[PDB]
Amino acid sequence: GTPAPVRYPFGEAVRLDLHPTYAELRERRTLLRVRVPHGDDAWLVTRHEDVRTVLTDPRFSRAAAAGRDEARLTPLVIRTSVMGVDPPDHTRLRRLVATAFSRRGVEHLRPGITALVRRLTDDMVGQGPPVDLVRSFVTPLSGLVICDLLGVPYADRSRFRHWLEAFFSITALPADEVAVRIEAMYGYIAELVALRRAEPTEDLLGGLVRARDRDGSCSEEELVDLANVLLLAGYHTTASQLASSLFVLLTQPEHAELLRSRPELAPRAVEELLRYVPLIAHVTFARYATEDVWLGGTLVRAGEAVLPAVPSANRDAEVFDEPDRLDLTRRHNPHLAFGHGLHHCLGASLVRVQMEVALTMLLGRFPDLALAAPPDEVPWTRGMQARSPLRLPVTW
Ligand code: HEM
Ligand SMILES: CN[C@@H](Cc1ccccc1)C(=O)N[C@H](CO)Cc1c[nH]c2ccccc12
Repeated sequence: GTPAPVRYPFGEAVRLDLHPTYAELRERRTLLRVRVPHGDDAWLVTRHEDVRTVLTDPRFSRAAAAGRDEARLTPLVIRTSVMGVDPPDHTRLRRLVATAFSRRGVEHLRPGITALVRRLTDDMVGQGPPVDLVRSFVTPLSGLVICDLLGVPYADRSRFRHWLEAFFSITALPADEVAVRIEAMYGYIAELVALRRAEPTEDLLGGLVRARDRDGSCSEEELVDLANVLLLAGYHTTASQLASSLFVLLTQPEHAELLRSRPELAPRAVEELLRYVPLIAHVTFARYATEDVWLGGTLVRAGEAVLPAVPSANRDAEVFDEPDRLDLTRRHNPHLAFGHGLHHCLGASLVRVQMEVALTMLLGRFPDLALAAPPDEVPWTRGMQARSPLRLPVTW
């Protein structure tokens, strides 16, 4: 007899604020049996120590969820490519993109990103306040970076960024509208992969089709999934953390000017903005136990699902000194904004480089940068999986 399931999500995720139950649950050292919009009931994992465990312990599988009605907040189960398989499939698939995303491999992109940010703030200079930082800086920057690396025509952004938001939708779209766009995009990706047989390219997608076509290293659906997720995670998720990180600094401007006055702080400010800012609206993808695991006062049984509350982990007072204060100068930062262990975020370095350069130049070229509106009147996405302001008007 397991306890009565509580309704999760606890409520809408509002701006960057965290529901109070997360902190109560950490203090309790128990998991919470929850009942979610779709799929299985789960245990919600809130403590940094335990989200570490569920995210990478081998007794918690992420392929298991494919044989189940997966505990989730979206009406349709999303196909997560390398995010939804175990070894040996995860090792096979991740090997194909490991080096292009490495620290050394991403650093060779630093010129181009920097040239792209200069150009992006060149226009702002000429055009003058007010500016929506989202439409004029954040979306181009993460949109062009990922589209150049991956070979996806950024001229096509008018079409596919309609569909992109069907993968992120909790309550913003009906289940039939969700399924319609999801195939619209797979068709689009599947067509891109076709042209790369006709006419190979020198981008990351061009080599993935070579890898299937002459090494037989993946399935055609695994190739389309890997390609989808790499565009999903770079277009929207990168933009939302940067948008969100911009909204923080501009509402706590003594940190902006601290980072302004000390640019050598940039790698620290980037790690802290990944931790402080709750990008994940509620939880990350669920894991099913494959044998019996005891944690959070619970003997979680084989076949039962856990939901890792990454943003709660990152406020854990037993890991982070003063966890709900923004300390850009924090030196050691074992956060989980990029997950933990086996599925640790492939694009970790590309997000660091983008952020580092973007904050550094935005704050450098515009020493007067301030919001052009009351922070409470900045609008935020409603009913989506990643939290982001929809508009960031600034003046200088
Ligand atoms: C601010 C931007 C981003 C954030 C906050 C973020 C966050 C995360 C998190 C938390 C996970 C682990 C999920 C889990 O274990 O439940 C993850 C995994 C992953 N991320 Fe990201 N991500 C970002 C950008 C990107 C980009 C730009 C790419 C690639 C272009 C990317 C590709 C991936 C992939 C492929 C995985 C799965 C890795 C694996 O299964 O081995 N992400 N990310
Ligand atoms: C419970 N997934 C949520 C929360 C989340 C989890 C991880 C990162 C960001 C956000 C989500 O927004 N997932 C989004 C929308 O489904 C897509 C996504 C983000 N990172 C991915 C990595 C691989 C495949 C898909 C994604």
